[PDB]
Amino acid sequence: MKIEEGKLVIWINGDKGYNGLAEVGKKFEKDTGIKVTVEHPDKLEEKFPQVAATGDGPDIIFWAHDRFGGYAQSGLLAEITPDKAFQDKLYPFTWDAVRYNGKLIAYPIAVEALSLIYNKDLLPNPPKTWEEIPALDKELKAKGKSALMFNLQEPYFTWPLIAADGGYAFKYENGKYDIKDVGVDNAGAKAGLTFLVDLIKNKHMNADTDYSIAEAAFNKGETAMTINGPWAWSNIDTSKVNYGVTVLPTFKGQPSKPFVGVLSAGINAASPNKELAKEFLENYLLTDEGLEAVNKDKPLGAVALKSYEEELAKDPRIAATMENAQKGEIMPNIPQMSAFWYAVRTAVINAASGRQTVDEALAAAQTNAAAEFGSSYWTSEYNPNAPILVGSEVAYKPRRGEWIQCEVLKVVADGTRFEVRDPEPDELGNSGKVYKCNRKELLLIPPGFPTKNYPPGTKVLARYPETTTFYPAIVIGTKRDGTCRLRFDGEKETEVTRRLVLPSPTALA
Amino acid sequence: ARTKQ
Ligand SMILES: OC[C@H]1O[C@H](O[C@H]2[C@H](O)[C@@H](O)[C@@H](O)O[C@@H]2CO)[C@H](O)[C@@H](O)[C@@H]1O
Repeated sequence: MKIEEGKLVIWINGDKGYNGLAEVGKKFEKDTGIKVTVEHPDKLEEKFPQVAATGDGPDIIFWAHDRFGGYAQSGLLAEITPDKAFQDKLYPFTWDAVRYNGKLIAYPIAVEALSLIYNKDLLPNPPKTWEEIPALDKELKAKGKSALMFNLQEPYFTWPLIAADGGYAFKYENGKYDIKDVGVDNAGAKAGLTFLVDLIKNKHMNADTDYSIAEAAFNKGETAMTINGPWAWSNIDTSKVNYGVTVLPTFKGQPSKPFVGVLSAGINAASPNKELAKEFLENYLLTDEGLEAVNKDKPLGAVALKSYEEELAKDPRIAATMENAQKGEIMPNIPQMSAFWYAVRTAVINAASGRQTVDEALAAAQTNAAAEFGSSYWTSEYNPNAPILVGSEVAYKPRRGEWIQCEVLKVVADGTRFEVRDPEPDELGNSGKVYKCNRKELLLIPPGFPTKNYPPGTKVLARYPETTTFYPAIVIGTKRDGTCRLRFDGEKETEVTRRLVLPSPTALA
Repeated sequence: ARTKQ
């Protein structure tokens, strides 16, 4: 039998009620004797596609419905098999969200949407427009408080604003979404981000604000507002803030259009426990007690289960959540969604940090929102390995331990194949020599700013000063400005900018 | 590619 056979392994994002779900798992373990293990790994959304297929990976995966279409398309999720008596217990529209090519590809759980969360003691009346925020912050600054603070590292949070005035993702054309019609480069979109960029220029927000930093700012009462979803209410209650939840601010007289997502559970197609996974989902989780339990840890939002939604239905927070949901649009689920998210995330972090003008970021964002991309076989907790698309820069390991820097000209066969070119003039071409490689012959050189440093002792491939070659090296320490101090093998110590210090594939063996 | 030494 396969190693995964005989038990269940669940994956869920770290901001949901995985402890409340562990409870649902205990009731199940008890009734069947089978073991259930709940995990909340980092960047699970990117690891699932690389480990699920090797025939391994978790048995159940929880994420917003937007990424499920790509998994189903690639054959990583199995077609679920609920009868009609069960299909009736869920809201017909939540089933619509997890359908791909007329096939049900996952069990829906809840409808979640971002709302404006505010402090009542600090702000008895919240602004209705974004344009009131710049003045609201000047007023609040005199008392040592800020007006707004939310995650600027994840595009999902800024999207509501980028969409209010006309920005969209993919156009819903005939009976479908035209991937040839991206709307992240139109004036509607540019006007929203430009407004966001200005808020930062005028010191109303700092581009370093991430998720953790904002949550604390609001829970300690350092800021009057924040834009988050239902799952965040658990921590606020635990704190002191006397808060409220209402509609998002308008922009240019238009409502903020938050992308609406349906948390959903998928069943891995490689799994030998598809039938134990169904038992768990239909009889234990999607039950009044099963949801009530997960809802208790961290609020789920508007639940797909009709009978239990009758409870939260009257809750004002759910009311606001559904209000904003009705004003926004439901995320698509085509395979191009992950490429799309990588492009916008790249454009938002860049425009906000000055590294790129709004025009430049969004223009490129439109160029890579539909692009086919691949990922490197070598992964690292310190450096991203995707997405590798045309125009990307990488470290290539010639068949002929030196790695040369190359540009990517073509991604083919679903990202399992590339055609890279060395830009330095070669005997066969002054434009550069071209090679064909698979996923193990290269490492992605992240184009954006670095996020994590390498612990001292880490083996890496750094580009040597005045060369286009990456040589083996050992990390001594990281200089504050970010820069890595390194001892190069077979030669003072050498200082190389972090952007040129990649993980070692050899060490990763 | 450009090399060392
Ligand atoms: O920001 C990109 C990200 O947006 C959405 O992810 C949300 C998720 O749906 C929420 O439930 C919550 O966990 O916050 C996430 C963003 O931090 C998309 O669902 C996701 O695929 C996309 O990468």
